[PDB]
Formats: sequence, C-alpha cells, structure tokens
Amino acid sequence: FELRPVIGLTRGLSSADIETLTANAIRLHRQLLEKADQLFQVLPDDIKIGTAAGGEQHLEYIEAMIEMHAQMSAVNTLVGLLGFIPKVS
Amino acid sequence: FELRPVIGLTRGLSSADIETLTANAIRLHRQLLEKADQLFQVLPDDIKIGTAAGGEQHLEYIEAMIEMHAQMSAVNTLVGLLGFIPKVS
Repeated sequence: FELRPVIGLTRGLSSADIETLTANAIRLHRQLLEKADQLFQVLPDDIKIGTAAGGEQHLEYIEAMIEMHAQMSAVNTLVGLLGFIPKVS
Repeated sequence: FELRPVIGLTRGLSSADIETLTANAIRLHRQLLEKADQLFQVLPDDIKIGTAAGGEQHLEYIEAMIEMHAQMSAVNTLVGLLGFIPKVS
C-alpha cells in the first residue's frame, strides 16, 4: 500500500516476525507523536496562532512531524500485511 | 506529493526554509542508505541469498530499509515543494 518495498522486504517471513515488526512500528509511532507534541508545547505564540512561520525552532518541530507522518506509512503498510492490529500496551 | 501532510506543514514558509528542510532530508537519506548498507554486509549468506529469512539481525536490517524507504517519501515531497534538487555534500 503506502510503502510497496515493505512487501518485498518481508517476503519469506512468518506472520510472527511480521507481527513483531508491526508492534515495533506502532510503539515507535506513539513515541514520535509524543515527541512532536512536546516540541509543539514550547513553540512561540506567533507560531501557535499561525501569524508567523519559519525559524529554527519551528523547523525542528516540522521535521518532527514529517518524521512522524513518514513513519505512519510504515505502520499502515505493516498492519495491512499482518491482517490485524496487535496490542502493544 | 507522496507525504501529503507535508504540504500543509510547510505553508507560509519561505523558499529558504523549505530548501533547508530539503537539504537536511537529503543528508538524512544518505545516512540511512549507508546505515542499511553496513547492516547488510554483516548478514549471513543464508539470508543474503534467500535460503533463510528471519532472526533479530535480519529484522533489524529490514527495519533500517523500511525507515530508508519511508524517509524517501519525505525527500521527494520536499523536493517537489522546493522546485528543484538542492546541492548538499
């Protein structure tokens, strides 16, 4: 789906190893989401209100959200292959 | 673009900041490729060939590759927002 290469990379793996990869991805997504949220909390007011854009702090936050969004494609792809969403916590 | 959320996240940014994000992305991609290369070399022959698939070392390599591919969607999306491939290293 989102990341076709995953299909080829996971060929030859048992559903068990794929579930391991999927659970790992779900755990990572929560970490990336909370990391971006923490960064958002201390962003300057002009940026939070949407009147100002740019600056090193704002870019660091954007990079955190980009990383989070990119990694989600891995989560959706793995869940898609596994056939279910494992419980990780 | 592949990573659609990136389009919303960069709105209002100057081409200079966008290029900064793109260059960082390109450097990251290169580091992720190198990383995946290093891991692959040390993988057993049974795995490299395909006569064997699984294990903690193989899954680790697969995760490095999945991360590499996922991050490329960021690079491609940013390049498209910038309007050109910037020089890096």
